[PDB]
Amino acid sequence: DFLTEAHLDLPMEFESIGKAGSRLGTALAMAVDHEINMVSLVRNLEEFFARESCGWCTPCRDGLPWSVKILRALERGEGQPGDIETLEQLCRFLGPGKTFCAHAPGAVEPLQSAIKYFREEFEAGIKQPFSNTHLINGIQPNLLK
Amino acid sequence: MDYTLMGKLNDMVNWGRKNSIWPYNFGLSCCYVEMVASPRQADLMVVAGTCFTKMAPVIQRLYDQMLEPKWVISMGACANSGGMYDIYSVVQGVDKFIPVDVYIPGCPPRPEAYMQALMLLQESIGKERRPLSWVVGDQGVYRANMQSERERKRGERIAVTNLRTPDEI
Ligand code: SF4
Ligand code: SF4
Repeated sequence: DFLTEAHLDLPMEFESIGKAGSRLGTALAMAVDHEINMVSLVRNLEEFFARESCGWCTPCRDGLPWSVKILRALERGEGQPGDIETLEQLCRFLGPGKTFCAHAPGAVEPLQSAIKYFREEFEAGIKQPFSNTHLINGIQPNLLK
Repeated sequence: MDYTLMGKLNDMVNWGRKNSIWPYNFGLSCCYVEMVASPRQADLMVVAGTCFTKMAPVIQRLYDQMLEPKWVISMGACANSGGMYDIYSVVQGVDKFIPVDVYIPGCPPRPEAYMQALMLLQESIGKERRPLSWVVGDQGVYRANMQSERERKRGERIAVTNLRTPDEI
């Protein structure tokens, strides 16, 4: 998970970084400057994680590419309402125990933390109204509320 | 044309039967109240409704009360085949027990469908051969094997291309 400037005083231990909503991992930290957009960084991360899926189990194999496509839409400014909620549901349902191995929880940890902290960039990605239906001529659509 | 078992007056008799038709409308079911004489005087029986087994004998009795010549129009899916009621208490079609001259699909048909039935029956009588008297001539009826209304209207029906879309009144 991404951590902020306030977490920089944490000792590099398993328990302290775990208590802050992240994990110590390899203890090889990566610093992100203000010139880096979080949506592009998380799009790059999820592109790696989705193409490094082993293809065995459904949530990683088929929901990491969905997060990749949502992040590409948000990076191009073509986001639509419900995208952030879809990302959060993907983060919740790819957690520990839902997938066969631990690749997908590690994949959704940065997406979780980036939405948690830098949410304004993700909401800045949303610029289009939601649509996945085109009009069929003789059929009046069911206008859901 | 083919028929299934001195000439001008035969056509005059056919014309007199054609433009003078007295119907006996049988109620039966919903087809009657959509489409709205003694059976001795009537010469056309219009059966419009379900042939329930309890009153198929009534239909057959009031058909046998009519006199020669007698024609039958069957209105609606029930009278045609049993329709949507293929069930224990329903006879599957009028033509199971009395002969039918014109069949009209619909559930119910429109009143104008009944009027078109009247036209179809009118040329059906208009080119049929019936005996002049009980002692002179051949005592057999000859119904004309007409071209089917779906074969005649095939080209104009197939030539239809576009219809109004269903989002309007
Ligand atoms: S979570 Fe692990 S087992 Fe499942 S498809 Fe991804 S890499 Fe394979
Ligand atoms: S064909 Fe339809 S409308 Fe006519 S009697 Fe039967 S159920 Fe009623």
